[PDB]
Amino acid sequence: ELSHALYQHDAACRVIARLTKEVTAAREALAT
Amino acid sequence: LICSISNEVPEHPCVSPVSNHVYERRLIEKYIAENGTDPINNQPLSEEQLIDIKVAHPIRPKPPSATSIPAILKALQDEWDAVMLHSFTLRQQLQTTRQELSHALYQHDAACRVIARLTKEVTAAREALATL
Amino acid sequence: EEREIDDTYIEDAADVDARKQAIRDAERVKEMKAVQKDLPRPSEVNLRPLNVEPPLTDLQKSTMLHYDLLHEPSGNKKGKTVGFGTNTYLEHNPYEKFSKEEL
Amino acid sequence: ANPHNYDAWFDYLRLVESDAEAEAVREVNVPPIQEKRHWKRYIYWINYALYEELEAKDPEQASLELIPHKKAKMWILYAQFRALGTSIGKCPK
Amino acid sequence: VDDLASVWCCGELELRHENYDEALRLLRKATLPARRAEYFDGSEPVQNRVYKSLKWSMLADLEESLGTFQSYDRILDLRIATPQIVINYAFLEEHKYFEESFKAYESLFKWPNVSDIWSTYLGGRKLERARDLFLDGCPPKYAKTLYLLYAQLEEEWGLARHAMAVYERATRAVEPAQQYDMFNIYIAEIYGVTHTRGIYQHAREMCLRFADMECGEIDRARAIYSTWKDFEVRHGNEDTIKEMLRIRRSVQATYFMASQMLKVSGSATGTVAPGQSGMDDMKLLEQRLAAEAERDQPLRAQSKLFVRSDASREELAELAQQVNPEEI
Repeated sequence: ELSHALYQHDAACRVIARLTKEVTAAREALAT
Repeated sequence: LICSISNEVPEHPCVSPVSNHVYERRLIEKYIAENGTDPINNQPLSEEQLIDIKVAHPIRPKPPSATSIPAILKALQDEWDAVMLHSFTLRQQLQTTRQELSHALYQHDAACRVIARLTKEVTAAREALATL
Repeated sequence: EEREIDDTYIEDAADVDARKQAIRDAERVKEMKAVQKDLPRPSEVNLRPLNVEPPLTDLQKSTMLHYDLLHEPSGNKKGKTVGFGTNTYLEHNPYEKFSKEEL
Repeated sequence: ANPHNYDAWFDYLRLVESDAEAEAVREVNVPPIQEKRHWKRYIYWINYALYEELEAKDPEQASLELIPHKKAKMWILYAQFRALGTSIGKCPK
Repeated sequence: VDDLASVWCCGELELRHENYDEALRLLRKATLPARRAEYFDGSEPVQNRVYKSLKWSMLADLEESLGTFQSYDRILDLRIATPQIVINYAFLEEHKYFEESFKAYESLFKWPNVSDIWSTYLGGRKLERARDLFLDGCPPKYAKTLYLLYAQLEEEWGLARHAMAVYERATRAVEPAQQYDMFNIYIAEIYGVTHTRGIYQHAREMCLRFADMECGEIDRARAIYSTWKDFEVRHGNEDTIKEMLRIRRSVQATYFMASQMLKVSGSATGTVAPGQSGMDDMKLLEQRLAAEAERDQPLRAQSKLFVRSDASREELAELAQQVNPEEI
C-alpha cells in the first residue's frame, strides 16, 4: 500500500506540470 | 576422538584434571616425566592426577540421538531462538516502511493542497479571460 | 584529427542518455518492489486524480492494452522544488498519524 | 639515475655533473630536475656559477630568480632604462 | 581422373569400385587432410549416388569407418561430413552421439557445431557451452542470445568467461562492448569500479572517467592524471571542477604541446601566482613564432610594462632566431 502511494505521488506531480501550462497560457492571454 | 598433543587417534585416552582435554596415555605420560605439567595450560599435573576414560558406573547409557529427551529439548531452543530473529527482520523492516509511508503521506498531504489551488487558479484564469 | 574519440564520445553520450531514462522512469520502480485492471479503474471512478494515477500505472506496466508513452526531467525537478517550498511541529504530527494508521 | 648518482663533491665537481644530467634531461618531472639543478649550481665555484646557472635559465618567476642570482650600481641604472641585463651584471661584478 | 571417369561412369559401378581400389592404392601415397577429405567426400558421394540408386547409408558408414581408419582436423571435417549427411538423413541426435563419441574419445567437428548450434536454437545453453570446452564472434553472439532472453547478469558472466581466455588483444574486442553494455545496465559503485579495475590491464580511461564524474570526482581527475588529446581532456574536466586547476594542469602538461601550454597560459596571465604565471609565459614563449611575438607585444601594450623590457624581449626572441638559424 506504500508502493501504491508512490505511484500517485509521482503521477500527481506530472499532472501539476500540465496545470501550470494552462495557467501560463492564461497569463499570456490576460496580458494581450 | 583426537589427541591434542600429537593429533592422532589415541588408543589409550586419559583425561587430565587441571586442563580438561583428552590426551593419549603414552604421549601425556612422557610429557609428565619431562616436567610435571599439563601441556595446554602449563598447570601442575602428576600421573596419578590423570584419569583413564571409563564406563560411568551402573546406569546404562545410549548414544546421542534426536530421540533422546535432552537432545530434543535443546532442539526446541534452536527452533525458537531462530524464529525470534525472524521477527526482528520484520520488526526492523516495518520501522523503515512505516517511516517512509509517514513521510510519503505527508508529502501527499502537503502537495494535494497545491493541486487544489492550481485547479482553482487555472480555471479562474479561464473564467476571468473568457468573460473579457 | 580525432580517431576513436568520436566513438568514445558517442559511447559517453549514449551512456548519459541511459542514465537520464532509468532515473526518470519511476521512483518506486527504480527503488524496489500488480495485475491489469480496467474494471478496477472503472469501479474506482464510479475523483479525477485517482483516474490519472490509474492510467499511469497501466502505462508503466507495459486483458491489458498499452498506449501512453509521451509524458521531461527538467519539468519534474522544478515541480518537485516548488512543492517542497509549499510543504518540530510537523515532525510530531507525522509521528502521531503514523501511530494512528499503525493501530 | 647514474647521472644524478654521480656524487656532488665540492663545487665544480657538482656543477660539472649539473651540465651532464641537465643535458640528459633536456634531450630526453621537467620542473623538479630544473629545481635540483638550480640548487646544485647555487650550492657551488660560486664566482663561475653566476654565468653557468643563468646561461641555461632562459632555456629553462624568471625576473625574481635572475635578480637574486645576479645580486652593481651601473646594473641598476641599466635595468631602470631583462635577462641580458642580469647577464651583464653577473660577468662584470 | 576419378572425376572424369565418374563422368565416364555404362558400368558406373565398375568405375566406382575401381575408384575404391584406387583409394586403396592412393592411400599408400598418403602418409592427411585434403587428400583424405576429398577421399571421404568422394566415398560418401559414391554412397550418395548409391543413395540416389537406393544402393547406401551402411556402406557410407563403412567408408566413414575407413575415415576412422585414416591416419586430422580435416578428418574432423570428414566426421563433420558423415554427421552432415547423417543429419540430412531422414537421425540428427544419432550422429551427434558419434561426433560426441569422438570428442569424448579425446575439434574439427566444432565447425559443424557452429553449423549446427546456429540453427539448433530454433536449453541451448549447455549445447553452447560444449563449445567452450573446445572464436569471439561466437561468444558475443551467444551473449546476445541471453540478452534477447534478457538474462542480463548471466550474460555479463559470459564476458567473464571469454576474457579469461583471449588475453590483452582479442579480450579488448570483447571488452569494449562489454563495458558499454554493463555500464548501460546498472548505471552500485564498487562493483563497476572493480570492473574497470580488472579492465584496465586508452578508451577505457575515458569510459571510466565518464562514469566517475557522474557517480568521487577528484578520484577521476587522479585517474586521468594516472597523448596530447588525453592532456586536452583532463584539462577540460579540471575546468569543469573550476578554473584554478587548469593553469596548474599546464605545468604538468609541459613535461606541438607548447602551443597548448601557450593556449592555457594565454588566458592565465592574460586574465591576470600571477607573476609566476607571466614569467612562465616568458619561459614558454622562450621555450620554443611571430604570433607569440604579437602576444608578448600585446602584453607590453596592455600596460598604461616598459620599452626596455620589450626591446629586450624582442632581442631574446631574435636570439632564438639565431639559435634556430644556427640549427642544421
